[PDB]
Amino acid sequence: HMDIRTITSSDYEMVTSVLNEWWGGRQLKEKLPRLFFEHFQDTSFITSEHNSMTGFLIGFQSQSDPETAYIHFSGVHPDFRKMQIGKQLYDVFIETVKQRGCTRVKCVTSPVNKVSIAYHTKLGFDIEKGTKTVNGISVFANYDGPGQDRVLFVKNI
Amino acid sequence: HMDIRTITSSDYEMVTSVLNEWWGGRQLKEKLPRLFFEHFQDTSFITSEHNSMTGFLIGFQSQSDPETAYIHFSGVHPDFRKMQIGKQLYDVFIETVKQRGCTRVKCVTSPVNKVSIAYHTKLGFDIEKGTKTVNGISVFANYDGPGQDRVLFVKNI
Repeated sequence: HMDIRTITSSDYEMVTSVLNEWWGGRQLKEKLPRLFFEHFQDTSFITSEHNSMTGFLIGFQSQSDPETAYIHFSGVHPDFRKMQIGKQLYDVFIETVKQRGCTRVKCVTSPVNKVSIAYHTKLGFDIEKGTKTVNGISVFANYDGPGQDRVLFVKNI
Repeated sequence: HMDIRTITSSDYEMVTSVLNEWWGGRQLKEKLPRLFFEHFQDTSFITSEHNSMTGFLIGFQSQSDPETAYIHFSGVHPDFRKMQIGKQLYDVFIETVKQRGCTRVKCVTSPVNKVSIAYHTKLGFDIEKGTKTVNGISVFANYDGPGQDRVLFVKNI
């Protein structure tokens, strides 16, 4: 079977462990502070099949721009199709934030992350117009610091 | 002169670069991604004198526990006393989150960060009871990951 539920503080260990197991054994720079598991639980989820986690999503509603929801981090188990599980997580997140007054969802990725650019485009996200172009995609120069250009996604919901 | 204002997305470069100077130590693990400057602006502040930043505070209202406000990061110019600039940043933050319905404020630090433990204690924060003790302070073991013990502060407002 399958189920999706909101996260709890006790899920920290389980989720952070896969950051070392789902990305081909390559250490990710970005980490996930405990604060997300404690303060943005109602808009963060874990999907599973027969009590075994298949994916997760961490997100929240913008506070200074309430009509906007933000997806910070998500991942899908290697043995599962990225689109199916990922789509389920994004769909439940979207329905949840719509009930909070959000009319659009945002997130970001690196200009060289074609996997993410493809994934978000397939899900219907547009890209915000930045200041430079990288491989034909509009980008926000040094968005996350020097040499850290970012592609900003946005989807009306 | 002097002023206190809410942060804007464009303050990202200034704050992150100055912060590095204030520390004056070896490379620190990135803890301030751009998302904080874009989505929690009404509860994040910058203090300055003669157009030069003297301090900043990044915080937000908990979403899954609305009566709780959380301070993620704050810093004060080394040439300035913490209980002067810092107290001001914390007081403006508290006044702001009380208007959002918050009745308590939380934050965290490492049990070996005596500067932070002293500062928060002086401001009136209590420490939450964790699972172990480090240097006589109650701590939450591996709160931010393996080996990342944390002291959890809390104060009613």
